[PDB]
Amino acid sequence: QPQKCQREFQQEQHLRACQQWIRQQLAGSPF
Amino acid sequence: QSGPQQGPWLREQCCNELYQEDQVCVCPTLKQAAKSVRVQGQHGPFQSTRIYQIAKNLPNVCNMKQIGTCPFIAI
Repeated sequence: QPQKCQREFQQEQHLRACQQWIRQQLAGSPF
Repeated sequence: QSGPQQGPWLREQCCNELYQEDQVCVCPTLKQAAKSVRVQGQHGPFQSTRIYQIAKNLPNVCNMKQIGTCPFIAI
């Protein structure tokens, strides 16, 4: 339970390039 | 990634963020992300528990399953 980890994460600026998968990833259920 | 025919090294930028630091915050970097992702909002139901592990750098972020990977997030 490293604080720096969780910190650095947000403290920085949640990557964006990942925003793609990170987000799109949500998908996973074809109609 | 329809009609694939290129191999950019931009994704690295994603890892570069984590890599630059201590891998110590690799899979644990995304995990926390999912925390936000999941949150119904636009994805009512989900598997924060599963989606967590399953996830995947992208894949791309870096390209090393020997380090770790998980679901990330953005601002």
